[PDB]
Amino acid sequence: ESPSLLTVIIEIAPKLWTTFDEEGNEKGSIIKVLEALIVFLNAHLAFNSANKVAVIAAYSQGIKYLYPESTSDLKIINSDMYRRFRNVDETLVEEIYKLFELEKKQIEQNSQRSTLAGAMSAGLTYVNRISKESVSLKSRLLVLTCGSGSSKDEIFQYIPIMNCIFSATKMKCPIDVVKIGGSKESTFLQQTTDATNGVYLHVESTEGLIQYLATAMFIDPSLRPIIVKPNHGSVDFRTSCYLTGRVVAVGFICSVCLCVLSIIPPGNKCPACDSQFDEHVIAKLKRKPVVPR
Amino acid sequence: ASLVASIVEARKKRTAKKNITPYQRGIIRSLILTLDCSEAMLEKDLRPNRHAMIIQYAIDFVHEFFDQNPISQMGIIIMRNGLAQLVSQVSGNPQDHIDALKSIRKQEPKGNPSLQNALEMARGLLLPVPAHCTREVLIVFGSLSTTDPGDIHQTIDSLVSEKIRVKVLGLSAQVAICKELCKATNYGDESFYKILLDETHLKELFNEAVTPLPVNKINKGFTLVKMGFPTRIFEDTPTFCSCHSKLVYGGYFCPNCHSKVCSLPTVCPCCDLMLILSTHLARSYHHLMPLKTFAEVPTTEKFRSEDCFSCQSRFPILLTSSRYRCEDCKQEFCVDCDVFIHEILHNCPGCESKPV
Amino acid sequence: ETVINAGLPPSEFWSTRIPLLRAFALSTSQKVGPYNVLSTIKPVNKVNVNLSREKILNIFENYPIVKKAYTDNVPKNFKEPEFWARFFSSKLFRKLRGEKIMQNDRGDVIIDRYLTLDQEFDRKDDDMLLHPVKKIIDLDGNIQDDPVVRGNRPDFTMQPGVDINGNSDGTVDILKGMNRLSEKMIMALKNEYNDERNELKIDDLNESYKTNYAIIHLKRNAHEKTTLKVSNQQMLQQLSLVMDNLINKLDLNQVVPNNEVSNKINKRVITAIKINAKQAKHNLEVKSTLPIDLLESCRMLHTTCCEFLKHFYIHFQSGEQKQASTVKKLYNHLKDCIEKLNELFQDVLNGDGESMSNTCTAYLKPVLNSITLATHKYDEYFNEYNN
Amino acid sequence: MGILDEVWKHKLILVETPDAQETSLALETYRKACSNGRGAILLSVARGKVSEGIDFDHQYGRTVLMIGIPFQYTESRILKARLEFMRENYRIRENDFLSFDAMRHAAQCLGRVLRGKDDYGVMVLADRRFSRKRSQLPKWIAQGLSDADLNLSTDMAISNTKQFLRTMAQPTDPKDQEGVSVWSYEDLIKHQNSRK
Amino acid sequence: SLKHSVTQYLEEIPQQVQNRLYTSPATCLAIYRILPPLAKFFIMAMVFNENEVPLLDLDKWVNSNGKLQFQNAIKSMKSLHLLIPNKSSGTLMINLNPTFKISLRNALTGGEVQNSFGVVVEENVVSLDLLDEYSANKWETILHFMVGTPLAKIPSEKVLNLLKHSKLMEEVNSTGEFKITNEGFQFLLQEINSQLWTLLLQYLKMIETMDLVDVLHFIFMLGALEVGKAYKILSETQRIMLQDMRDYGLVFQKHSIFYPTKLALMLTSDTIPDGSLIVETNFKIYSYSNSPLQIAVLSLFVHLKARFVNMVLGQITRESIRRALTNGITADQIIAYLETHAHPQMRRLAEEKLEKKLELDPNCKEPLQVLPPTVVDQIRLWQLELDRVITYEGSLYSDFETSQEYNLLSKYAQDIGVLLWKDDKKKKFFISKEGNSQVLDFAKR
Ligand SMILES: [Zn+2]
Ligand SMILES: [Zn+2]
Ligand SMILES: [Zn+2]
Ligand SMILES: [Zn+2]
Ligand SMILES: [Zn+2]
Repeated sequence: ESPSLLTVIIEIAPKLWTTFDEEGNEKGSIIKVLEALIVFLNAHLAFNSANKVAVIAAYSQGIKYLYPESTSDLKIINSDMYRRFRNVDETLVEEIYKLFELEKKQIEQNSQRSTLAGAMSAGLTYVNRISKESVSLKSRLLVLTCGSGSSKDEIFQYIPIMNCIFSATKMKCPIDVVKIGGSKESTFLQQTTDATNGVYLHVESTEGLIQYLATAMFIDPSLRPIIVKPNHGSVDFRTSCYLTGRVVAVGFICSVCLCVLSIIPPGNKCPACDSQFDEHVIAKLKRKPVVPR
Repeated sequence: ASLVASIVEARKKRTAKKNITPYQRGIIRSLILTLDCSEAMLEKDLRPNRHAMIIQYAIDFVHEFFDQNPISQMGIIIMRNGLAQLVSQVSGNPQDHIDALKSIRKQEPKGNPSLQNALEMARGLLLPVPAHCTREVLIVFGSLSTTDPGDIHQTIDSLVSEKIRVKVLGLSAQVAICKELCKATNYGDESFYKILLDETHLKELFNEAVTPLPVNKINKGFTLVKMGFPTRIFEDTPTFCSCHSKLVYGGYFCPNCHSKVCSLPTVCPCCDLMLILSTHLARSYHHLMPLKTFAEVPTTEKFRSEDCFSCQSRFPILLTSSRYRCEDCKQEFCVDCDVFIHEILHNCPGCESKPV
Repeated sequence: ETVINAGLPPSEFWSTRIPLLRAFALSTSQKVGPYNVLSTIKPVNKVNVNLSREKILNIFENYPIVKKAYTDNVPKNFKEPEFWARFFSSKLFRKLRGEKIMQNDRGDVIIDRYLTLDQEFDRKDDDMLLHPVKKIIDLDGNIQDDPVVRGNRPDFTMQPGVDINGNSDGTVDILKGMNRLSEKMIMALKNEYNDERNELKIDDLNESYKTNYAIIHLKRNAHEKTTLKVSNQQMLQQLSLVMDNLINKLDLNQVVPNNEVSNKINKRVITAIKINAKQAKHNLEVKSTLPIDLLESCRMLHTTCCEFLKHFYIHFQSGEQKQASTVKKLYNHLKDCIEKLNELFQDVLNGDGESMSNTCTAYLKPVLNSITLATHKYDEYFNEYNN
Repeated sequence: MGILDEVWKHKLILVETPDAQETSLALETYRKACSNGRGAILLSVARGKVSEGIDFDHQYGRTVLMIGIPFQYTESRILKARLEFMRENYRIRENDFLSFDAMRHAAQCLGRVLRGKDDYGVMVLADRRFSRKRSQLPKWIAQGLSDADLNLSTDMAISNTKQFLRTMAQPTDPKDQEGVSVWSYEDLIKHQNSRK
Repeated sequence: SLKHSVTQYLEEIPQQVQNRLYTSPATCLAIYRILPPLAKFFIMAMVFNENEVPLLDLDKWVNSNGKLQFQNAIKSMKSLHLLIPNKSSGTLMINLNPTFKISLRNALTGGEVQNSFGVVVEENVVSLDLLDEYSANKWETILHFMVGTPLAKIPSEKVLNLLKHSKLMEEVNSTGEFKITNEGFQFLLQEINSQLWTLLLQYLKMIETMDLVDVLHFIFMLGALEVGKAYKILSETQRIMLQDMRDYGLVFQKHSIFYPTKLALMLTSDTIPDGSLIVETNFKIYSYSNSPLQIAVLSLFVHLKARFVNMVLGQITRESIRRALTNGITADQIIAYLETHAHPQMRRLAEEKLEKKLELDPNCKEPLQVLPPTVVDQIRLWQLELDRVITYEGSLYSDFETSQEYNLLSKYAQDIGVLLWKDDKKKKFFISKEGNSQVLDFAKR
């Protein structure tokens, strides 16, 4: 019906992708996804002539907007392609070459924290600009993340990612998640899809990725309410504890700071906001169930 | 100069936003919304009439209040015929309050208002509230006179003893009791008595009350609240709900007694244990770690990039630099993103993008 | 169902409904404030007025004399309509309304008998209001500051009006009557139900109020969720390989599958769709298949069972052993509830020939699991405590 | 006529009386009514006991209604003899003294409503004869009297009062009075330096 | 109707020709877009996999609520023969056309395209300075000719032949002039995109024997091309066709290289106001428009008196209204033009008028009339005046020997719907001239 903007977030980092190839047998699988991504983006442009395409890449040292290219050319695809498709594909690949060249130069730099959260936050701002600028345009988020590489700690990724969920729900912007790696489920990324009418997909093999994207990640915002999502995973809407790192069903949260606590913290004091609890009040929680004598 | 005039006005507007510190705020709230429906509310200063607009804004306030405070509860009271009328019990269901207000929209207002009656009812309604919650009372006063059966001063003293907080929104002018009620009840603070200056200004006042109020240092109460996280379950056949006792397709299962509920967040009807989702608490996180305001970059220095870091919008060349930088990460941003990042989002993309 | 048949104690039933009881009581437990009642009445030849029970009570409260003449004459002499017809026509109503009484007005003979009593009442009321006044607003001392002031008497414009005979015209009396009425209303507010220094001080000259709000700083650190390492040289090898592969040539046509994995992918996707589609079709109460008569009985059993569960958990989690006897009684009730649920299934099974038994069990399956779980929790805790 | 009945709905009516004790009780009731919030209107005499020392600062006095110029009784032998004596001795015109005597009392009541700079109120002088008396009023009152308010109507005056009351209710900007109407110790020292 | 009209023309084409039409990926890319969103989703899903999916699986994708849209998407998709339904093994299998599948795959995967989108000479020209004015003037000149206003330059015989041969702009030599018809006013009332499709659609139908697929291979390919760039010169039929298209302001040629114009892009997909006007009770029109096209169409039924740079003011008169109605313009079309070109003040007042109407009597939702009803009544009443006299051509039958014969002949005419009036007592009736022959033949038998 109406044009829709597709904002694909690509979490390509040298550390993440390298570990994926050694465990598997698909050397240079990033090319397979990249070339498949080119077709998928072209398919989005082929759905309608009034829809735009945006690509944001999350590299080790930060984020970069692959398309549209900043105002500040090699031949990788034949120049006989359609102009609009070529104008996006050639620029995208051209930015890819620059991105890898910059990353290779700064390979020695030590990176420990993933920048996936930052890329999503930047994408949300870009979606607002495009929607705000033009006026009656839809939007959609698609994250193609390689989860094979073990993450350091997702705890600090909770606050940014969860914040983006509410913003996406405010402006009716479904978020689609695609995972390529060993882990079947991503607790925080899964919540993004479920909480915003999005789709979460996980594929172990990179080969034949276009089929998944075309059939599962091609649900445009226009026909969301009339299309059943292919998501199969089930979430629990739970959170991990603050000093034990395990899912808690029933627990205690500090009123001042709302810090989840599976058990009473040592010293009868909050372990995060350093708030002293009343001994009488906490003793109520410690009280055991009443049983007849 | 016309373009500069807008710029300087933005700087003056940004002047207030500069002073932001992480004040302690009570996320858990218990609000008693009081609306004045008296003869004085039949005036035409607000089109079509004061009663119609106030009810309309009340519905919007209810939608906004529960949207940003999912773990809060609200109650509605109305003053009519010199008496306080209760129209909705304190509950966590936003639909119940909206439905009650819609019905009220039909009845014409008449009679005189009675603040003492309204406050007394609010005091009783807030008696069965946990000590960890913040007791707040939003009063919409339009009349310049109050008819009460007893001594208002005694009630005000009782309100202070009960640690209740009162916010009053006037329509015409200042009332001596309202100033005293808003002052003695807020530790002498005089910023809780607000009078609208036009139709538009009223919208901001209602929106402002949504944000949780900061807590006083001396009024410090720390405790641990027991809560639960039920797991959503899908059933092939409808089953009776433990809350309304009606046939529903499915519901969340309480982890303490396995009793099912229809909608969240609500207290379990069986074990009286507050049931919530991880998302519900996540929303109130921005009030605990507010994003530091961005400071405009002077034009004297040299800018980093010609396009926005987060939206890739070319900065117009045009006197005043159209760039705002974040001190934490030192990343320039356009004017549009800063408003979007501080009103819709609550995380600076530049800070997140920086690795460590 | 819960008190008459089930037998739940009435006190326990109201324990969890305190706000409901309070809300209803406050509705009829509040009264409007005092106000000038007689001024509202307007006679509007034939003249008609519309009194109301609320007006009748308000008049008595503001004017005790009216009540005094009302209680002693209503049943004795004439009905209430006649009494109030005489009262309004009487000069007493005019006098109480703060209006100058006219000698020409005939009034009512019966009501006029109480005019002298009102004069006594006003004197009594004057003492009820008389009390020492603060020197700040003590006008008595201003005229008594110099008790030997001798000066020309004030002109007649500065003195109360008088008639030809020299007596007061009586308009000053109504001023006192209105003044007394206002004083009574304020005093009635202050019912059973240093300062001067502070008032004189200029608040604006004092230091501006300073907020005393608290500030909290929260540290962010927690353990990760609990239920081959590649070196930089290995990483640098992959970047070279992808760079060489990218720079040389990139073929988009290889993306098409080999037709041997495409079918597997489609089957896997469709499998999830079927599961999702089944939930979607059944994702005002929903239509029910059971008969109407059976549905209400099922709800009644579910509602009463839930009420017992709520009370059982309240006492179980109360924390005080003084309610041990109640828990035992409730535990027996829960056991009876299980038997009642089983009995209903057996009754439905034989009556409906198992056709509705499966549907009946499904409708009450979640509550049955909760009920049996509660007994299991009670039994498990009870056994451990016993030994 | 029934005008009071309408007033009774909005405010309590307190009336000054010749008896001093009764008038004192009225002030206590008037102050008590204003304090709680019931609202009260006090009718007094410009030359009476209320106007000779009783103050109506802040809430007690929010609107002052001067019903006519408080002229003395012209047909009085005492006043006439005084007027003639001044004209022959001090060469003061009888009309000039009469206007001065009335204005000095009308202004007196006007000044019993403001205590600090945080107080506000409206002073309305209801008489066609006040239009030419602007110069005779106190300087601090005259400066605040706009040229457009010399002759107003009831409908026009009410609207201006409503706008004024609403505007004053808004929070005052501290910077607007940091060193122009209110001085701290540092501000006072600065003034002592510039002056010297 | 835009998609349906273009879709309808393609549907009527024989299936044999349709298969040849899908050979070029460029045509399919445009054809793919015109389909409903649901149809596009399924087509793209199955294009990359060389397998057959049963119709039942496709049904599972659609939710119960969106079940109705499934019927329209499949019916529309199947009508074009893009989706070939094959039934075998007791199941209604679904497969895609091999030529359509391969052609679609090539464009998306960057396969061999055989220069379906053309080539680039890297010799660009100024668009606004040349492309815009040339097509605008050429499109304005034909529009001025269409509206009937005198113009110095008249269009070539090609488009002129097309105009007359269509229902558009009926012409008569005896009159010596050309005037718009009922459909012509609708054509002038259509947006630029539809205004271009109407002429193009007529061009497709009017042409005889040049292949029908070649004309579509160019039109769809024309949309693929971008304005402001050169394309070296393609089929033999596309050469004369390209020159023919040059007369409609679609493609600009310097004299070896042709340049598509703004109208070229409009073909592929879609994309105070100018034209807004104020009409008062006194039958005066004040148009806040500065454009020759708007003024010309207004002059059809308006006795315009003066004009300014920012706005045009005129008066509605019986002579002007009679002149327009004589041309076949209907009152309903006129009010539609006024309603869709209503000034915001009229719309705001109409909303305020509706608010007042609803506020007073909210029980009934009265219709929203932007302009005063009196104008509507007077214009409609003037229409009744023209239709005051009604005349039919035919013959009168009388002198019937027997009543049965009169009823038999009269009843027969009524059955075939050629009876205009009858009288039982007089045994007389009148029939239209069209049915005179049938009635006479029936009488003999
Ligand atoms: Zn804490
Ligand atoms: Zn329910
Ligand atoms: Zn529970
Ligand atoms: Zn920006
Ligand atoms: Zn930052």
